[PDB]
Amino acid sequence: PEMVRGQVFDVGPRYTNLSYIGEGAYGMVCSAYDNLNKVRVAIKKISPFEHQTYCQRTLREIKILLRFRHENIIGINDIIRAPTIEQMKDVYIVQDLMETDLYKLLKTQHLSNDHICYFLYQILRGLKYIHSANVLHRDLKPSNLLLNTTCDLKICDFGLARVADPDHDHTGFLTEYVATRWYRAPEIMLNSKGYTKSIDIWSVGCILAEMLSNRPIFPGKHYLDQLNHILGILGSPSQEDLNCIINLKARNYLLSLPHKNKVPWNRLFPNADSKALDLLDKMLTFNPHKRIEVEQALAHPYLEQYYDPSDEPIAEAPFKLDDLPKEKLKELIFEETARFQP
Ligand SMILES: N=[N+]=NC[C@H]1O[C@@H](n2c(SCC(=O)NCCS)nc3c(N)ncnc32)[C@H](O)[C@@H]1O
Repeated sequence: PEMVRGQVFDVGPRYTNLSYIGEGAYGMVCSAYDNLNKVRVAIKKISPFEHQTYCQRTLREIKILLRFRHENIIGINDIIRAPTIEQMKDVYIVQDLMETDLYKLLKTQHLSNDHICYFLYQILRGLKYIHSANVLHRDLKPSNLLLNTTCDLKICDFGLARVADPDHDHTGFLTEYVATRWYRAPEIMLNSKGYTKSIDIWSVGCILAEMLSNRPIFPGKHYLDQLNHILGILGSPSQEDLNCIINLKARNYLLSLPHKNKVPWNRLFPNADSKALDLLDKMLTFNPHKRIEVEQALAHPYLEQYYDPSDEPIAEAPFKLDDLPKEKLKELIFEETARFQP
């Protein structure tokens, strides 16, 4: 077995000639030559079995990606692990090798309006399929948008996903922790558990804004700062929008704030396509009930060059873990990965 920076990759003999790509809290990513398909691939080594939460996220990722089949969602080509549960300490997920991701790309590259439009279309096309399966991604951000050398875009990392549950979405003030901070909708801090599809649309709007300027639009410095940045640009919510917040602690917090004017999108983004900014405004709408939904976004004039509902497929059947000990989760991961044995 070849090693990569102290990490053994028991991926042979099919996968050889490894190179380090990235690393995580219990995972490392490498590129490797697939000796069967005669192409280099990406492989992530996961070692989740000592920690229940890691097992949860691993099972979610595997179960969702194995059930989804869509051009704008990363597929799992192969899963490598030991032949028995007793011997299984690591799991290796094999995917198509993607040149970069949108986070890395935006560090150094400005995007043409044509690339912004194409990327946004692909994000929303993939998200339509996700949402049609009654799944919420719940952590959309540039680093979870993979890109290959021809700028095909594929959504990845479903470890934080959930089945939508809008009837149980309401909660109290300053309790919830959904998505990555900069991409987190205002209602997460106010009264939402992040169980409705509108959480993902907000994140896409944040990504669109970031594509327009290469800077995060709402760069909160910590959890409590995030609402400051959102309200600093959107301005004070209307009476109607406040009336939709029945929770008194959340509503009274907003009422306690001084009046703030909206910052016009075209002053923040003076180079941007006006249709892009119209769509941005509809995705970054404060009230989640008024926020545009994924199929409306696909139909927006900004995306008219690409929009084709007959070529924007949905899932064949929707999905319809917190209490399970890590031993049961390991057994489920073993069972879910059996199809690749061997
Ligand atoms: N460490 N870490 N993670 C972040 C780094 O790894 C890169 N990355 C990922 S992360 C999604 C995942 O866990 N996939 C499981 C199979 S690798 N997928 C990639 C892919 N398919 N092709 C090329 N690079 C990929 C990501 O762009 C960053 O460089």
